[PDB]
Amino acid sequence: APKAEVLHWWTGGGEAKALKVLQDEFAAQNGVWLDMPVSGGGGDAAMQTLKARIVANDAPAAAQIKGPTIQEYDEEGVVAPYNIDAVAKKEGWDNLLSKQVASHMKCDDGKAYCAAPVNIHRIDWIWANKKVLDSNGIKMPSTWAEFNAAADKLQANGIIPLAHGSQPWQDATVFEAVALGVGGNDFYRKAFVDLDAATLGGSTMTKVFDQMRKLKGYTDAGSPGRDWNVATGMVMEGKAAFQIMGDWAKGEFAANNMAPGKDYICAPTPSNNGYLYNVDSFIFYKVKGKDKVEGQKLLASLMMGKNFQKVFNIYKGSIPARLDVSMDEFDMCAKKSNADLKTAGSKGGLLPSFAHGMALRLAQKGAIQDVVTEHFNSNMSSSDAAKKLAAAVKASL
Ligand SMILES: OC[C@H]1O[C@@H](O)[C@H](O)[C@@H](O)[C@H]1O
Repeated sequence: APKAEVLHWWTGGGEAKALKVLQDEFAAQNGVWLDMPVSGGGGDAAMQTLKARIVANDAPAAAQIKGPTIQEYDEEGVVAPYNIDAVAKKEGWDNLLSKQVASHMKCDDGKAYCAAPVNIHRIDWIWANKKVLDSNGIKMPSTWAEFNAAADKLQANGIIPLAHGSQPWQDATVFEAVALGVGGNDFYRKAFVDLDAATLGGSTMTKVFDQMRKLKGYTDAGSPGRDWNVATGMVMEGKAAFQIMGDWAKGEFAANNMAPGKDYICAPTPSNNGYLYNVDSFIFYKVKGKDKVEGQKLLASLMMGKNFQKVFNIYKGSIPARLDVSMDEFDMCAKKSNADLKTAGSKGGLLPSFAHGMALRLAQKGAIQDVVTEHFNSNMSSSDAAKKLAAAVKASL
């Protein structure tokens, strides 16, 4: 009987509802799922539990993982042999995924698939409670200046403008979206892809921290330590106007029967045809036993299934990684995501989220998040923040 231990951080809400599609498909194929959930938004907690399980030679069969962390484990030598690469080849994953997604999924210097992608999340979203914006005569903002004007108006009317939880990854999520709009595509690429010292520490970055300082004043006293899905719930219930968060938030809206255009408004954060992508993927470790290897090969195949990725993503709030899945049954926000992905692609605006593990190894992600969260939760000047950011990145290299 095919078996797999699966380590992930999808422990409630729209996340669990989407995961259930995969768990149900696996059991239907007589697969035995050993659940290994590790609660913690953005997966930093999962990454700590995973790391300790590997260093202890107790690798799970499959683990939720992002981008360069895949290759980091590969370089450890804990992944090969690449038993799922045979699945990938037979099914022609190379013609079903974008060059960029495909490259993320490979081990052995780009030669063998060792992880399966299920989706593409987008980071650069604003979610708004529609009755709140209508009640206050506010149009969904398209610029930070429109957002700040709207936030002042809502605050003066006694409404929390921005529902947010201040945890390091969650502060970084807002930050990266802000950076893309305040600085632009090349700036974002230079800072978080190239790690250009001048760009990190310079005047455009200062302006990013200026906008972070504004956003802090729009949050509420319960923010520190708050989980992201609590913040989404605040918008859902009209206890706050806005949330700036990836489209896993749309998993919550959908799971509570709210619809874009009727109960809430989804609009990208300001950018110049930018798109910040995030691919949930599962790596398959070197594991002992033929039943576990059959588990891995079965999971890989299911995760890349055509119908699966349609259904999973409708619930999850993301769009399919698979290039040939019909977007037709998806909502307005997912279609905007798909469209903007194609549009950003051609303009050089399609960029990896760093806060969600696609741009950078965890060491570089950690270094940045820690400075961002320190600025956000203190009275640090924007200049000082940018100087500290550049230095922490530099020291992390
Ligand atoms: O925890 C909130 C989100 O964290 C992301 O990094 C992950 O890719 C999403 O699937 C969702 O789980």
